Amino acid sequence: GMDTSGKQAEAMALLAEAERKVKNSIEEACEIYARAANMFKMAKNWSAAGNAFCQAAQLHLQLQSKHDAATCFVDAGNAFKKADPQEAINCLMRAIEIYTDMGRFTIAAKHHISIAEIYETELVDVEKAIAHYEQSADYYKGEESNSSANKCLLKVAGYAAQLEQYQKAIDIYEQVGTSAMDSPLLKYSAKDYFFKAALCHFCIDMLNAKLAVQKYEELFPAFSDSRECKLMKKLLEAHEEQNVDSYTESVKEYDSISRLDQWLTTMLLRIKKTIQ
Amino acid sequence: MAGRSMQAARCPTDELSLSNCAVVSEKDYQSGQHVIVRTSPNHKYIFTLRTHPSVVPGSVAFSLPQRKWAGLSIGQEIEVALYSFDKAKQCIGTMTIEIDFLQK
Amino acid sequence: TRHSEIIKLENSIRELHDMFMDMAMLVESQGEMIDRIEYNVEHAVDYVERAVSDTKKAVKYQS
Repeated sequence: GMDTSGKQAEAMALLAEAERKVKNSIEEACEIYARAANMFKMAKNWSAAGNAFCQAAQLHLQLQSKHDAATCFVDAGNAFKKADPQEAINCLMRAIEIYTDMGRFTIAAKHHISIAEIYETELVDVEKAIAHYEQSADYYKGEESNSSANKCLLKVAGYAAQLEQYQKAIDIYEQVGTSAMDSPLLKYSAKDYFFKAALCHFCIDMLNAKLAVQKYEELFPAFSDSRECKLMKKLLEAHEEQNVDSYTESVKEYDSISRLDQWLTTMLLRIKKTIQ
Repeated sequence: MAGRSMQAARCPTDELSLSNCAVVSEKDYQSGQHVIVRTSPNHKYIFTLRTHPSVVPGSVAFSLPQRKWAGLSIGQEIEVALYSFDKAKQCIGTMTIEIDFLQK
Repeated sequence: TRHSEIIKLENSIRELHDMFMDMAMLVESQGEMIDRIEYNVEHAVDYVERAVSDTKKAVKYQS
């Protein structure tokens, strides 16, 4: 249609105009580049729009400008996100470095979380995502952002239990439970977190899980009254009895009582496999 | 003699578990040696050590019944100090033991 | 008496579900809008800071 050809031709003309203007040797060149990138964006040509944005970013950075250059880098990375995760990651890292030098921790941490999300969603790499989440969590904790740090730590612990050793899961879950139980609003859910740690202890051995649940019960009296500790005790009795039938019966009874997260199911399957 | 910190281990073999002897490393201890293990200020439990190659230096293993009775656990930090029996007074003359069916 | 009470409970539950859904979507839209204004105000404050710094340096050079 008219839109495609017209916008493409106009963008090419603007690029040629900017190239000639720089060849004469400058802010007008940056404005022309930004306009050409916008026309490319309307033409749905996501590829090569980030290149124009980056060219404008360098042209403006040449004259000591850093803020608008950082914003242009962030926008170019966001545009590259769908076209190419690698270039988007590079641009976002550049923006994060610039802002960290300028001291904008909130923007840097948000960009780090975005980098982790793009790493874990499109590409297959969790360790880099784990490191990005840890960096963002530390940045937020420095800015006393309790909820963001807690969420990042919980996600890191979940991933670590999923693929990495159980020590990280135990440590992070215990820390989050300590932080939340004392809080008034979140105490209701605090129990949940603790339970996870106990299950992660059952992965290593039954004695460690028993000691962990006893410590949790002693620390948190309500943990004694919870149905979850009763279910864990029944599962412990089944395991010491080497009776997979009791394990399955308890698991199915709990599932009927309440639905599962599909992660507890995986952990319980791993635990029941090793009963032997 | 003065006592050293360590971490417990798991019993390698059923035969050693039945003998109720803490399985230790040859480089660390020797067969027939007698020790006291501290888990807390109010938790001192007496044991006798037997050496097996499977035990890594700096580690000592206990049987499951021993862990249950003394409350020992794998992964926890304890202390072990050599202790000597005073046979002149500590010799066993008559020991009465309660026996129960281990498996119902 | 069974029908009246059961239907009343069902009506209350359904109304709660529907209104909670609607207000949750409203909260999501509100969050998006407030994020947009957050970035806008951050950019505005940064640019005004830069502009006033430029003005100060220019006037001091001229005076």
